[PDB]
Amino acid sequence: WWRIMLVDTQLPALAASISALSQEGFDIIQCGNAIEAVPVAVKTHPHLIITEANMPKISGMDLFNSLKKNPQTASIPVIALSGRATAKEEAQLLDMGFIDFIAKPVNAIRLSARIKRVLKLLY
Repeated sequence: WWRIMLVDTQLPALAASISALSQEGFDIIQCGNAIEAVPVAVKTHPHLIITEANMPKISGMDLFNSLKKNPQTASIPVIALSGRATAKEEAQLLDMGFIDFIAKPVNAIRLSARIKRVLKLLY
């Protein structure tokens, strides 16, 4: 029973990947922006969080920092998904504490394995 929260401003584009994960046994909690993501994370306690890195208004880094402010969510691992994925962006997010970084477009096989590796390591 693995709860996985996914935060992205264009969830429809990930519909394909998300469907494949459900089949994998992941319980996907979908959020369209950082505003709803924080309160939802605090009450649903996902085992892992996947967030788009560059979101308007509130970014993935902003979400990461907000999650660190609540003891309930401060230790939940966070994976960044980015449509830019410059070497500098990847390094900055990893240096910040993101548990992993995945460049879009998202590949369900790659995403699934990345999620599992982190879950195996932390749980």
